[PDB]
Amino acid sequence: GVIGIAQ
Amino acid sequence: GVIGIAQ
Amino acid sequence: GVIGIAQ
Amino acid sequence: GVIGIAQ
Amino acid sequence: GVIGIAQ
Amino acid sequence: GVIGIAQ
Amino acid sequence: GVIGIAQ
Amino acid sequence: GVIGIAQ
Amino acid sequence: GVIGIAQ
Amino acid sequence: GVIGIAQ
Repeated sequence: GVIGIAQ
Repeated sequence: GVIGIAQ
Repeated sequence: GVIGIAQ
Repeated sequence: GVIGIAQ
Repeated sequence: GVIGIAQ
Repeated sequence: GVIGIAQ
Repeated sequence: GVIGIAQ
Repeated sequence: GVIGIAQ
Repeated sequence: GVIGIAQ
Repeated sequence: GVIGIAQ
């Protein structure tokens, strides 16, 4: 799977 | 699956 | 599945 | 899988 | 797998 | 605010 | 804020 | 803020 | 802030 | 801040 987080 | 979070 | 969250 | 985090 | 973190 | 998701 | 996801 | 993800 | 991920 | 990842 894929987890991506932009802050 | 895919989880993506933009802040 | 897909979860996407834009803030 | 893939985890990517941008701050 | 792949973990990448940009600060 | 608060967002919570249970699958 | 708070985001929490359980799979 | 807080982001937490359980798989 | 806090980011925590359990797989 | 704090980033923690358990695999």
